[PDB]
Amino acid sequence: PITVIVSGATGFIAQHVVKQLLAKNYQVIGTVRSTAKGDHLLKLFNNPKNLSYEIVEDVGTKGAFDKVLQKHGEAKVFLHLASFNVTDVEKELLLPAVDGTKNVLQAIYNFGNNIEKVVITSSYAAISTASKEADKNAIITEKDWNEISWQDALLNPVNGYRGSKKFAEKAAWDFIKSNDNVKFSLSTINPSFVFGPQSFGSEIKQSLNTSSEIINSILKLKPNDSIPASKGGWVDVRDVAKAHIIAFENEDAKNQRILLNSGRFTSQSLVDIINDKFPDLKGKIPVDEPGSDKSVIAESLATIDDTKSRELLGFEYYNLEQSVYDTVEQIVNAHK
Repeated sequence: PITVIVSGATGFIAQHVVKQLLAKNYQVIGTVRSTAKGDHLLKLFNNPKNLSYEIVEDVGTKGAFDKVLQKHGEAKVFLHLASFNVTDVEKELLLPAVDGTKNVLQAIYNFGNNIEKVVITSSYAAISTASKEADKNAIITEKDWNEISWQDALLNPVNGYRGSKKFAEKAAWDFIKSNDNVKFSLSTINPSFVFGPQSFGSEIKQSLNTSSEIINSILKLKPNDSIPASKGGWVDVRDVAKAHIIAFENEDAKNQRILLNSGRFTSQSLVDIINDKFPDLKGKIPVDEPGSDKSVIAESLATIDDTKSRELLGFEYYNLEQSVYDTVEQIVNAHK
C-alpha cells in the first residue's frame, strides 16, 4: 500500500498523474495552494479513500514542504509537478525557479526520510538550444542541454521562460551531485508542447491557461484570418502523466532525463486536423495552405531522437490527430 506525494495536484499534467496513480491503487497525497483547490480536487474524484491533500501556499519558499514531509513519513515517492506577466525576468522567473528547486529538494533532504524516488517535471526547453532546434541537420537527445546563458535569459520573456526551465533543472542535478548522503534517486520528465484534454470537462474556461491554447487559439479565428506561426515538438498530456509514473516504477529510470515528445507540428497541422474532423467548424475557421506543414517541419526543425526515452517507457503514445481531436472535442462540448 505505497504512498505518493504530488505537488501542485490541480495542475494540468498533475490531475492526469493523480487519476492514473489512483487507478493503480496508490495512496496519493496531493499538495494544493488552498482549501478550495483541495476540496475541489477531492470532489472531482468523488472523495476516494486513496486520496487526500495538504496545503502548501507558496511551493518555492524555504521549508514549504517540511510540515507535509514530517507528517507523512510513509511516503516513498515525491512527484514534483508544481509551478504571469513579467517585468524583471531575473527576480520574477529565474531566481524563483532556481531557489524554488533548491528549497524543495532541501526539504526532501532534511525530512524526506523514506523518500526513495523523486520525479520533477522539466521541459524540452531545458534540452534544446534555439540554434540547434532550428537546424534541419541536427539531432537532439536526452544528453543535449539548452546552452542559453543567464545573461541571454534576461533578454525577453521567451528566453526567460526557456532559460528558467534550464536553470531550474540545472539546479536539481547540482543538488544531488553536490550534496552527500542523498538517499533518493531523481528522474526528470522533459515534455515538448503539451497537448491533450483536461482530466475533467468541468475545468474548461474560455482561454486555456495551458499549452492547448495553441489549439484553442485556432478555434477563435475567422475564415480569412491568417494562421498563426507556431511550431515545435508536441506530446499528449496523458502520455506525459503516464511517464511520471513509469519514471519511479521502472528502476532503470533512476538518474535519467526522459524526453517526452510524440512528433512535430505547425499551426497548419492543427488547422488541417480540425477542418477534416469537425464538419461543424469547417468553413468557420481558416484553411490556408493545407499540407504546408510537412515541408516546413522537414526544412526547419532538428530531429528529436527520443529512442532511449521511448525504450525506458515502453508504451504507445497518442498521435497528433487523436490528441488534437480529444482536445477540441472537450472544448467544444464544454461550451455546450
